[PDB]
Amino acid sequence: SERACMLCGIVQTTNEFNRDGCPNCQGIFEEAGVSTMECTSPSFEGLVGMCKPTKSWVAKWLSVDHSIAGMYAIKVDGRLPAEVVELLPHYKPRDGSQ
Amino acid sequence: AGRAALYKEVYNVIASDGSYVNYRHMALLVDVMTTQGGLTSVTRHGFNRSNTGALMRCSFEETVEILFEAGASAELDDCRGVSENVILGQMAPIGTGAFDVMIDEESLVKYM
Amino acid sequence: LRFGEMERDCMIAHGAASFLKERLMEASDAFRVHICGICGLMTVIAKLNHNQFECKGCDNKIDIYQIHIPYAAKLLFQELMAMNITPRLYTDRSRD
Amino acid sequence: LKEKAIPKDQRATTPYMTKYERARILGTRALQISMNAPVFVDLEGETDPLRIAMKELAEKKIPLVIRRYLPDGSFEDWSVEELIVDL
Amino acid sequence: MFFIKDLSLNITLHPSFFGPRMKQYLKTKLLEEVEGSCTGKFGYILCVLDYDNIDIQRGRILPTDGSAEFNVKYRAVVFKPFKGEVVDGTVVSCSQHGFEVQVGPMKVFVTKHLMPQDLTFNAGSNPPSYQSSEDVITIKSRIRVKIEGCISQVSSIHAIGSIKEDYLGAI
Amino acid sequence: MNVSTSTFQTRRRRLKKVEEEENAATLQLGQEFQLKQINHQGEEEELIALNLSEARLVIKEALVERRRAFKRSQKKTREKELESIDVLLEQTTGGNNKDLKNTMQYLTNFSRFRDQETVGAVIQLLKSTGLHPFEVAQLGSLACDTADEAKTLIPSLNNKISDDELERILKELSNLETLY
Amino acid sequence: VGVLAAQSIGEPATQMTKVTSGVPRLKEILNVAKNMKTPSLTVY
Amino acid sequence: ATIWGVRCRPGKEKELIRKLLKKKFNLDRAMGKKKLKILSIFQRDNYTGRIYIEAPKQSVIEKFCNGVPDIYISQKLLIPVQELPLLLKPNLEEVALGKTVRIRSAGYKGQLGIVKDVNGDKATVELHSKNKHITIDKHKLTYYNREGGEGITYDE
Amino acid sequence: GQQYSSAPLRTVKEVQFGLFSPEEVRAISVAKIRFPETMDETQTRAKIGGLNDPRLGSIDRNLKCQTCQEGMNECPGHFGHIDLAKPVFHVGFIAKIKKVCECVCMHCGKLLLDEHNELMRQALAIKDSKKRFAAIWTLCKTKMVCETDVPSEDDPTQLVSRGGCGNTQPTIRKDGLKLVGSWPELRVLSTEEILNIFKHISVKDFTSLGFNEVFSRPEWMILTCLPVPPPPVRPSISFNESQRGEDDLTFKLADILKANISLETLEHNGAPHHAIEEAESLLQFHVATYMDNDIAGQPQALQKSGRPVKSIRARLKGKEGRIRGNLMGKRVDFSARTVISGDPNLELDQVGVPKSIAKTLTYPEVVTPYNIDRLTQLVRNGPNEHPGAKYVIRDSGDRIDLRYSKRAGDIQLQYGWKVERHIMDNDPVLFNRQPSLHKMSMMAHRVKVIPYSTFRLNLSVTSPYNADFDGDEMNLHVPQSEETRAELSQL
RNA sequence: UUUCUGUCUCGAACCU
DNA sequence: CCAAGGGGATTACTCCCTAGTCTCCAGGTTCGAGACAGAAAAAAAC
Ligand SMILES: [Mg+2]
Ligand SMILES: [Zn+2]
Ligand SMILES: [Zn+2]
Ligand SMILES: [Zn+2]
Repeated sequence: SERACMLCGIVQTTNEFNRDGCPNCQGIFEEAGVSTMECTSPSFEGLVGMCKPTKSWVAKWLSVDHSIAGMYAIKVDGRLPAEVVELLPHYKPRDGSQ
Repeated sequence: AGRAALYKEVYNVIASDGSYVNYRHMALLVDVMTTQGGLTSVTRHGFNRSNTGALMRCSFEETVEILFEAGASAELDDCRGVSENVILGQMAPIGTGAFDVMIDEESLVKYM
Repeated sequence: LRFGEMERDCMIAHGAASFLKERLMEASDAFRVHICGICGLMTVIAKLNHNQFECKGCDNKIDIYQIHIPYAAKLLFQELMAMNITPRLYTDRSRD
Repeated sequence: LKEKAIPKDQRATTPYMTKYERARILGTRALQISMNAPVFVDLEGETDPLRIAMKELAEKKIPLVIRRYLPDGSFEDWSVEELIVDL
Repeated sequence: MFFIKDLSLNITLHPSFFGPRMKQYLKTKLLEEVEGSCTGKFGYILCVLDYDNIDIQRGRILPTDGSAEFNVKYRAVVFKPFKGEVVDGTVVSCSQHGFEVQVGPMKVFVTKHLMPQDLTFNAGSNPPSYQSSEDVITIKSRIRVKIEGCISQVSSIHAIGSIKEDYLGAI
Repeated sequence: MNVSTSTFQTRRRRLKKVEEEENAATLQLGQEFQLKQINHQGEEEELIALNLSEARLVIKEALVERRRAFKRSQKKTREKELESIDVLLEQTTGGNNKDLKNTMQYLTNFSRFRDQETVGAVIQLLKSTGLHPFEVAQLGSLACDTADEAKTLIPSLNNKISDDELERILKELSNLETLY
Repeated sequence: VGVLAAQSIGEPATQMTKVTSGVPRLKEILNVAKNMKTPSLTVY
Repeated sequence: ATIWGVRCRPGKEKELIRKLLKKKFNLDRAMGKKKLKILSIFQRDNYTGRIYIEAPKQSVIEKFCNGVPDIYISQKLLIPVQELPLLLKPNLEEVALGKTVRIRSAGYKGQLGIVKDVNGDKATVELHSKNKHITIDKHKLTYYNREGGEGITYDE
Repeated sequence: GQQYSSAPLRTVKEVQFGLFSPEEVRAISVAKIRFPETMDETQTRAKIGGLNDPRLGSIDRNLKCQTCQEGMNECPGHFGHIDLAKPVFHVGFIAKIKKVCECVCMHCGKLLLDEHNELMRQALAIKDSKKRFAAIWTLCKTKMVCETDVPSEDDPTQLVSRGGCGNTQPTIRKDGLKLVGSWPELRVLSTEEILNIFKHISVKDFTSLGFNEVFSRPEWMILTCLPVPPPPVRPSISFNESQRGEDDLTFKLADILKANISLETLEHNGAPHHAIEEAESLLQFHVATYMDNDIAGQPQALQKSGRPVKSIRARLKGKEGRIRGNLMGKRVDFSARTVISGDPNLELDQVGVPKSIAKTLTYPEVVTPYNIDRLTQLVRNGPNEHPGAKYVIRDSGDRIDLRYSKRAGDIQLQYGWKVERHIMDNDPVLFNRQPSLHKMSMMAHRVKVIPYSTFRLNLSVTSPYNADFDGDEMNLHVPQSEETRAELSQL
């Protein structure tokens, strides 16, 4: 059921992903022309529920301090779409690769 | 004087109930308990702290501790003793293993 | 039946060393143990059917000795080698 | 090394036979006779190997010797014929 | 290499064999056990000397078994090869890899890379032979080889040899 | 494997791994091969060596002694000596043991001395040298003609015998070779 | 000898029924104890 | 940072996180301005049986985790500041046998028995009267069918 | 087992003790163990690589060990080994590790003292290993720094450069299964550093302590490669086929292997250095409870059923333990126990034996011309009546059962054979009363076969036995050899 | 003409 | 001049106090209950 976003790590239930997906990266998915189900992956890990990404040092470590409070996964298996990868040069893989 | 007084105590405690034991048994008891410099107590910490065979020593109270000390200090357990020969299941030099038995090739040939 | 410590003592007093040997080896449990001369360990891969004797780990094929010991003594030694202690058994005297 | 061995002279152990030596010798002769060794004495119908052994010891016709181990490893070498089995 | 050393062996004999002839019996068995044997540790045991004066040490009755263990002391002539000594032998058999040379009770193998340039194989003769510019190696020919390595098996010894230095080969 | 053979040198071989020295010609002998050997009666003497002829001679003395013992027990020029040796060995052993046969052929056909007096004389002359028994056995057994050839034969024996005494022993051996 | 001494000293101990005596005293003797229940001294 | 690791029951860690957040969100929905100060909570699969939580003071985690099963609030420890980049790095992890018989020339005559074994010429019978086994020659026993009646001698 | 071997037959007459090296264990092991599951995977018993690996020993009557091909009767079991991913303290020697650490430098690996101290020379004069180590350690506790030089007796001002590190030596304290060192920057001493310093100890240095270079160096006092017992040391037990329970030791071994594979994965993958610390602590704890279940101030390992797990220390520990319960005193056949009754019509040295007990107990008598007729008669009679035998041992060594052989009379007793004839009258048999308080409580008596269910013994022999016929029971041991009979009759 | 089963482990009660 | 002289301020040892091991006969005989159990994932096949 529940899945994790490959791009930035947000975790929500399958119904929530069908409803709105990633509000943090809905724009990036819309430009890249890829829906959320293909960017999300079933195997994930490191699920931190951030309430204050601006002040939290964990959010700075995981590069999510600029976004809104919620789930963010340190490890999200799979390979993000190449189109999104080129659209995000500063993005680096969250599964330890590269 | 310690050996003499100790024999005197053992004689007293034995003869209190009227039983008589031969002197040489008490003498051996005190002499083993005094063969070292001081009084080797017949205890976990006494005679079994001496330097006999490790397999003999381990059969008394501290088994595994003495075996570890034997492994660390690399003791050559003598096998001249009862408990080690019993552990090995061979004729301990008790009274019958105190010698060997041979064949007179000489006299076996001399008669015939 | 069992041959307790006290009865072992009584036989030790009697002097029947042959009795004790027979009673604690042949009548109880006798195990043949091949050992290597260099190491003196129970590590001999004895193929009596093929008569092929070797203690690998010392490379020898010629200096191998059987002993008769109780299975309890065998398996004490196995526990000691499981517990990082060496039961070593040899063909000589050194102190003399 | 033979130097530990004592020659036939200068032996300090008792010629009088010990009960343990007697018992071992009777047993050893008993195995030998029970397993078809030659018998050194005329047999008057005796059939128990222990009895045959006692008879041979009585006549001092037992071909056996004893190394009498001195506790240092040396030994005194004593023949059954010469060992005075008094008891 | 043909020396005399004092050794000793323990022989296990049965109560059943205690007549006055047990000595001649024990001896036939001694020769049975030592004549023709070989060991890595001591080498090849070729013969036993001074039979009539062998000091037979006295036996040992086993503590519970009836058997008698006699440790027999004796001196004997043994042979054992060492790397680098040069010895002579006879060709016993040929093949494409070289030829085996019989030296005493052992065979010496001369590998192809340690053989002279000018000396090579030739199967036009029956049996195949080896020819050189100044030498002729064949079955019935005596040759001098240097032992380079020894391999000791359970009941055998093997030697590897070479022929390169001066005065070696056909003699 | 089988009943091995014992030895008198009660070395300190307790637990020791493979530490055997190399076996080469440079006097780095094995653990048994000291210059000093133990005796029958606990005595210590030097290792004794012998040439091929002395080896065959002691073998023959042993064999004829065995034949005399066997007879007592049951009582109550390259063409003839070889046959005598052959029939002696056949009468001695059963025949299945070829090992003695092959060795005896190997020794008969390229030994040099044949006489007790000659082999005795050789050993008396080598006694004065006092060199190492294996090495003197080599000088008495293998044939040499020049100092350089001898030294490359036995690189160990380089600064042990000077040239003149080396040549004397060489020509003496060459003269003492028997003409068959 | 030693086992003989052991049995001969232990046999009266089992049938063993002022100063201390009996099995408590024998245990005290063999287990050389610095503390002593009823130490005594006889000065002539 | 302030990061404390708490022992918990192995294998259920995600269920613990999900329950903890649902409690937190319900607490936020019920509570107004003054919310609980829990910066975030997470777990680790391969270091199973353990949770990591950030919060300023221990009383916050106590007042959060009261009533939460399968967490050992008593068992908590400081994570060192130097240890955090390595913890948060992305790249981690015989027909006569058995027959009724009657004995005929012996002291046990007229007695039923059951043949147990036959060693040849001598049959062992357990007596159908006495708690004892007896050997007796099988020829001299009269055998009976499964029920009583006619007695047949040894001719079968 | 029984089979014609070829190595020399002899007895052991020494036991040298020591510790294995990991190289020794690797050399001696026949198989490497890496899979914690023991068997039952894919429904094949031969689980290659796991516990109970068939190369270690035959788990059943398969007739094939595949290391020796000897069958379970004869195969002595062959040791496995497991390279632990990090070195582990050995519980028995942990105090000795502490003592050596107080004795030597933790960096330069040299004894804090040397022959330049008079107290140290006097300590070193002691010949005995144990007392010498005790003196060395009592002298080395006081020093708390690896000094770079000592005053020399030649002049006070001139000092000798004895060498070594300059650092201060820690005070070491015991916390559970680990050593903490305080310099105070307190920290747990890593087993890696302790192993490295032990290996760096010099030869004279540790030989000066109670160690030897071939027997046991302090370096191998720490466990880097655990040897695993073969199946004969860890036999399975079974309700029926459906439920087979493995041994406590097998479960501890599997648990250790799970801890080690987890630690190896944690090493190979990302290494946080605190979870690896936790896994190292767990694996040390598991090895510790495996080898010793009586740690001071630490919880005992509990088995799946909640009782304490049976460790090797426990299997050697007490009276039930192996030394006192299977070696000093053990069990034996050819024996009987039953009630005793008085009997004044019996000779003093005679003892009455029930007919049944005589029928079961046997003496192996060898066939000679001197008893061939009586032995053939006994065999013909067979085991059912008293004068007779049960077994006939031929020359090849195989036993034939006379009760199951119907051609018993047809068997001819060739020579050298044996028969297990029932004990007849006038047979020496030891007679013992179980409270063997003293020497005369075990005496050899002559059998008198006597038809009844109770041992009868002469009344005057009740005093040395301390017997009373008030429900007492006594113990009859039948000798099995001519030596044994001769000893019992003459001694 | 087809045979050498098979156990542990925690206790309880009783006998000498 | 002198000859001690009381500590400075560390050495050196010495001698006394609390917390942790490891028992506590020599044996037999029957008798009984217990080999967690819960839960979820992979595989079977109605
Ligand atoms: Mg009573
Ligand atoms: Zn070995
Ligand atoms: Zn095997
Ligand atoms: Zn230092």
